[PDB]
Amino acid sequence: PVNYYVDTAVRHVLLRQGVLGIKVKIMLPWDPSGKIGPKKPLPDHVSIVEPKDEILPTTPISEQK
Amino acid sequence: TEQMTLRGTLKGHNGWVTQIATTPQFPDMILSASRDKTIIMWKLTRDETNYGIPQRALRGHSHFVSDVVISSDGQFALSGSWDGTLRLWDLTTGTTTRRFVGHTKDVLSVAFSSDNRQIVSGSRDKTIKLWNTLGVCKYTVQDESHSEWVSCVRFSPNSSNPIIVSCGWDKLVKVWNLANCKLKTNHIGHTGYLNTVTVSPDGSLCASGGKDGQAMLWDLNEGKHLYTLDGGDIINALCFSPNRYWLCAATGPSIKIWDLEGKIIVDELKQEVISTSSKAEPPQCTSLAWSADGQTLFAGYTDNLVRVWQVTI
Repeated sequence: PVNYYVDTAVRHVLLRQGVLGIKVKIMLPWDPSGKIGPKKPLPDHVSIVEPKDEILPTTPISEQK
Repeated sequence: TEQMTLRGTLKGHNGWVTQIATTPQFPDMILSASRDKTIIMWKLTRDETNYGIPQRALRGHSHFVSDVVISSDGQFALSGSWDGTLRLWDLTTGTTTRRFVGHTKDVLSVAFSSDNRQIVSGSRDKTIKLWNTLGVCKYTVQDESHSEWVSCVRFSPNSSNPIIVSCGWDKLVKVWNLANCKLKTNHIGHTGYLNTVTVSPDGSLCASGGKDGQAMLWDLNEGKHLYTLDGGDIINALCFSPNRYWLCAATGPSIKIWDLEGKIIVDELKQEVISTSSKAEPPQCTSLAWSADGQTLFAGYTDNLVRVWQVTI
């Protein structure tokens, strides 16, 4: 996942006493479509769909078209 | 009243028996499907040592075989699979003459039309689908279909009302007109998902069942409800007798029969104990078939066997 969730750069700056190093790393948000970040999710992020709108009681009936 | 007795057993399988099929054309032959990917054709015998032998095996499907049915001439058989593909077999060579493709998941049941000129199928793909015997699809039900997996599809046996019936995991039973390609009627009542639907040979009644353990009767042409029978724990399969006013059900580890004149249980069929250190000690019954003679019953099980019962006085 490091090959598509992390963006990185390395740079040099020269001051009067010598060179300093800079390193920057950023971790991207998941974006299902929109190109802010990757469309592919993290490998261990399971998500469960919610159950909806059932009726508990029933009685036998028929309905013609 | 009449009472059943155990005749013998058939042993040539390596996974759960999924279905059995029979015809009046060849009373020494039966055909059965399994989770071992293959369909067996049996030579039955009246010898005292063993009731039958595996004669040929059909091997072309790539996952479990879910349903199997035979042509009214006894020359051909049709089958569906968990690989999503549907196949027609010549029983003389043991070879497929045609292959049906166009489901995109997993196929749960199939049937031939009563004239044997049309084929129908149901699947986890939520669509009922109609086919010509030349392997070409002709209609798709789409938006008006079940909201969940289509568990079963069947034809009415009579010619003067050309209709099909179906049950699904959305706990509804539905009736459809063939030539008009449309829904006729819903039936509502069951609390769990449905495993099966069946129709009487005179073309008059449905029966249906599943997780709720109740068998419910319904009219085909009057369009209305009839009485409910409490089965027990669960319903795996249902069938009517060919020459008695009886309904039969496979229910967990046991098989049961109701006489519909006066609505009473005739007998219940059970297995000798093998002591087991856990719940569900006995193996379950998965499928049923009455012989064309009506006097003998075949039943399939999760222990890789087919068990045979005769009627007696």
